[PDB]
Amino acid sequence: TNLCPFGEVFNATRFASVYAWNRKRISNCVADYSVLYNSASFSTFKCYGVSPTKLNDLCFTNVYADSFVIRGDEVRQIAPGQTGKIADYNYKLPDDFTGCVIAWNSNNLDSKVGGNYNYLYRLFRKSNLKPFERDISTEIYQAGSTPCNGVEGFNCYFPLQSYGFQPTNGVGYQPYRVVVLSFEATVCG
Amino acid sequence: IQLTQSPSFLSASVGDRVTITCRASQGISSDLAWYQQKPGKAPNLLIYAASTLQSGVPSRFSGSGSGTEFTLTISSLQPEDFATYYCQQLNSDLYTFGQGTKLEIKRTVAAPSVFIFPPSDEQLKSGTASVVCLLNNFYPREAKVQWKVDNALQSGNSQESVTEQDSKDSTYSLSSTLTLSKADYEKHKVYACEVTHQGLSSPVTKSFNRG
Amino acid sequence: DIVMTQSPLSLPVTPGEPASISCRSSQSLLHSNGYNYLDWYLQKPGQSPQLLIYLGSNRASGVPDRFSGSGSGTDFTLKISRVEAEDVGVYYCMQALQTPGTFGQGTRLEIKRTVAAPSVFIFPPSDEQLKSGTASVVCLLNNFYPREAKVQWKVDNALQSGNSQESVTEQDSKDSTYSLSSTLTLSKADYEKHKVYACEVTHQGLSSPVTKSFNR
Amino acid sequence: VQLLESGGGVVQPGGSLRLSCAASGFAFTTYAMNWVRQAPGRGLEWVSAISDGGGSAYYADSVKGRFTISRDNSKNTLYLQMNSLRAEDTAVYYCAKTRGRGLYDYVWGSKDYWGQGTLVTVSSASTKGPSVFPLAPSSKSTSGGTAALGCLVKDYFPEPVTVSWNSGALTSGVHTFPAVLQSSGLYSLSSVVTVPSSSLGTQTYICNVNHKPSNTKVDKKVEPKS
Amino acid sequence: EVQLVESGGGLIQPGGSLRLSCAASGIIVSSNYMTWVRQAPGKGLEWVSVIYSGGSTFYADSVKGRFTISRDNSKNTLYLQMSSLRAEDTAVYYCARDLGPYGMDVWGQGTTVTVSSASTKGPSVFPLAPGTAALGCLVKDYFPEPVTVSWNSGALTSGVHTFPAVLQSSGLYSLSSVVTVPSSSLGTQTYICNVNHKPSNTKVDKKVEP
Repeated sequence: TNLCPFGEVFNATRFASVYAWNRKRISNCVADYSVLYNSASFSTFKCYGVSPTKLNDLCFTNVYADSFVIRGDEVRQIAPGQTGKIADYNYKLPDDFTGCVIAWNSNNLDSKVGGNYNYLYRLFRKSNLKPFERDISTEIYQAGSTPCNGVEGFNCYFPLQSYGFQPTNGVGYQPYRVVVLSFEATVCG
Repeated sequence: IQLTQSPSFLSASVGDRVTITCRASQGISSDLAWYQQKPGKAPNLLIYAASTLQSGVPSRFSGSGSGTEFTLTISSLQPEDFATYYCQQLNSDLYTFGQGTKLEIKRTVAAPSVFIFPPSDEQLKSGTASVVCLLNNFYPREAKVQWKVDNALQSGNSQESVTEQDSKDSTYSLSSTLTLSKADYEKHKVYACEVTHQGLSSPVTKSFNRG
Repeated sequence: DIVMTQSPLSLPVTPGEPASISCRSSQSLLHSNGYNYLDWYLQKPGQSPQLLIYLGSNRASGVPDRFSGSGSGTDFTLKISRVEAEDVGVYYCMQALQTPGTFGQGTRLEIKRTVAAPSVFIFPPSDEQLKSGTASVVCLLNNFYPREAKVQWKVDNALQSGNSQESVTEQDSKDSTYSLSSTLTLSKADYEKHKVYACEVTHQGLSSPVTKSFNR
Repeated sequence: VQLLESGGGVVQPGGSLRLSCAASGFAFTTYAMNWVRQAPGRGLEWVSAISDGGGSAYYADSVKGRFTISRDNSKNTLYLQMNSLRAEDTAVYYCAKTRGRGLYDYVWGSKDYWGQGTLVTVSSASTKGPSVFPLAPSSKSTSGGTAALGCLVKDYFPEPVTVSWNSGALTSGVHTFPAVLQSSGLYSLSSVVTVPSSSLGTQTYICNVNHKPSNTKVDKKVEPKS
Repeated sequence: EVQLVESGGGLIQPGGSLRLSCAASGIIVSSNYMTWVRQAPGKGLEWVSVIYSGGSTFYADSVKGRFTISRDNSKNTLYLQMSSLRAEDTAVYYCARDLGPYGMDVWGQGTTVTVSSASTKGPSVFPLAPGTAALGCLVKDYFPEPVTVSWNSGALTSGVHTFPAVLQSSGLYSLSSVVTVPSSSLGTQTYICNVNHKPSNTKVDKKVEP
């Protein structure tokens, strides 16, 4: 009877840090998948199953819209088979991903004079994430042999670090809102 | 991203305030570190996150900066503070450094002490003879060294080596090595090392005679 | 509440010498995991407290290496290997274990220097303050050491007892000197009935007390 | 790293105010925050702490009920609401961030960076901007010598008063004196400065007195007499 | 307590291969970002390689396809496998623990990789014979670097000056170590310079008489 509400996740006022990424489910609607592809307001619009056109020529069991902010330079890691700090410890697409990644520069909203420190990424983790895993732990990370006994200090690091989004940042270091669409019948073209 | 430091070389006296800068080409927020490298040693971290002092580093070091202009200040220079200093972009997947700034300690003028050493006979059995001139504990860094065999200025057969600054009186040392075969070493008698330097009102010469 | 007592409360020191301040707590502060929950704060004149030492002996970020903390359980020591003029201030210990955070009384670190005589200055009232009815003569003692001095107000050679107020600065962080002011507050009526206002000042850096005066 | 504090002034006894602390340059959402207070010339006493995302809050028993501490992580701001205020709650109020984020780095513990401080006074009020009077340069010559000039800031309430000289360009030589309370409950302080006796003719010496709790910014040139 | 100790560098023929070790203590290698950084003679610092705690590995373009970074957790050691070596891979190599926003805080003492065709030659060590007097030790014609020079096995370190090695036309190195002594020491004390050249496993002690 009505549109899938992509205005809820795309034009949302606040976005989530990558370590604690948000995920919306999308059911029982129809989604015009070419008012996103023909927008032109998106720096990035890659898909990994089949085409943004034949996608709205199909129905699916359910659709996922994951959202988060990262550095523009890290968007190359939101893709199957990548590595790096974001794909390993924060948000991991599976090797067989069928969906679309969308990204736009957000330097007007998410950057601040003096640095915007509310966006965080996970810097320290002993081992890689599984695909579509969310880790929101803040347990002190033990980098040496001695246990930390719950005290931040040497070899005893808080695992989350801040992107200090300042406006004067070079564009590869500016904030990028990202949305990932997953496809696995409730919504169609 | 490319990191440019200035000056590349710099000289200051014990007690001066000293400031080095690092220009970033795109804008890196506060993601900048400073390292000191003493000659022959590995780098030690001084500052991280543009202004934070690393545990153990003395408080006369300090950083300020954000964006593309970073400054490293040594508020009161020490004799042991001659080193090379590097900036580094943090959170950079290339781990980019600056080209380095060499800092030298400026000091009052000190005249060299000269010494000259005939070749060892242990060496002359092999057919090459090395005559060695030593200039010791002077400042500023360079002086002219002139070799004279008999009384004929040599040219193109000597090599110099300088040390790094001494870590508390900040002076230098130098060795000139004159090189010839045993054959020519024995054609002449008077070997001389004439030294010109800023602390010397006139050149001093040091001689010896084969035998 | 844990009780913190420091000793001493007044630490006079010469630059280049060491200083040391002892704290004692009524309850043991050892281990919430193996560490001592003792902190040392310094408060320079006019500034907010800054952290020096945390968890007993850890130097805070940017604190000079000349600062050091030691001790365990109940008896703790802050040591300044070489005092500098810029260290003048009040030093507090604090426990960081149990819920009511409690500090010590504080240790006022005063800096010892060579005896310096004040420069004295005397100021007549504003006229616009006489368009009000009250007159304030003001005497200024500038850049002296030590803090021990008194100034005597004389009007027509007749010493004054109940008009003066005094204010002192705190020890300068560069020179290590003090300055003080003394304000005689009279009425336009009785200010204008007199001719010569003297400010007589006695300090350890003079045998003859200095006297500054103006005639109306 | 900055902790800039807002609010503060007078409030009639038994009443209510709310202090604000706006943090910049650090994670903030990951750190615990405290409030500490100092009564004039009395030493520090801790007041309250709040954890990382609200949730846990602590208080000294002397204030449990009237004082409530909160924060808004989106706006990077810490807060302290006060009620049933006395004359024993008149003090300078410091926000401070705690040093570590480990469990066992207790939210009330080591305090890493402290804010400037905002003074909250509590009494049956009087809120008057001061009278500024010149202190006329004490000359000996004008070829050379040193001269002292300054500003009497007379009769004000509450505290504080700030004094700058040539708006901030003049700082060496300056001595602003600690305020005194007189027979009336009004305050009075003097600021003075020393300058070359010869420069009284070439540079204009103005003191910028800014008692902001009565919006009283005044700029009095101070000139000689004879 | 916390240290990185490297080894494995030396002389190596071009197109050949060599493996450096970085033993750690205190730091757990598998739980950190470990990097390799190198410094060519007289030049700046160049990042080589990094290995994430979770496994990922990254390389500078100048090194891709010839170097491999890895670790043995059972010995807490980091390795750099270098194959197909070039003359611009001659450098001191450092390992260093990287901490992101905090920088590289712990460094090894470095190990020197010299890529060359030339043959190891051990030095000849002739003496420089003699108020203050000067005496010294001339370490001639060796390859490659470094020669170490001490004096009475460390019992003498004051007034000692050991100049950096100069390259000669032959393509061998030479340096001299010199010391100042009181003139009256000559006929009471004994002066012995101790030259170790680990690459040719040569050690020489030489007495220096007037």
